[PDB]
Amino acid sequence: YLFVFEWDASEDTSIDYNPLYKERHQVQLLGRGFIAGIDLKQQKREQ
RNA sequence: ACUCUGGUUUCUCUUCAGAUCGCAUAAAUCUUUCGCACUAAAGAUUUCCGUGGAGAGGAACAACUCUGAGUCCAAUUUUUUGAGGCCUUGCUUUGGCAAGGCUA
Repeated sequence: YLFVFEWDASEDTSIDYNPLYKERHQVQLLGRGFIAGIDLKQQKREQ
């Protein structure tokens, strides 16, 4: 109301102190959908 | 149910495309804005990767699939009947016509 080949940590976004946005509560999709590439047994463990 | 067009594939040449021409994303020049410009935004122009529409030429085989075109009802409800004969009046184009009353 009022050369550097790496990327610096000051360029980061989503540094927001919100209880709703840090824990964004991702979906699991009826226990049937899977996130691609991440290991399926590990996804069945972390559900 | 009988016949006549139109093929597919590949190569090359010439035109049009601000259509997500490309369900992906490059490089150069100029101007402006600030930093002090690879770690930066906007505008304009240009170069390369290669594509869709149309037309023309070539040559390898299939010729009529497809796209077209030329080529069983008689019995209510319609097409298997209620059909034909008589009289009066206006005109008779003296053949009969129009209206009404009849018999079947």
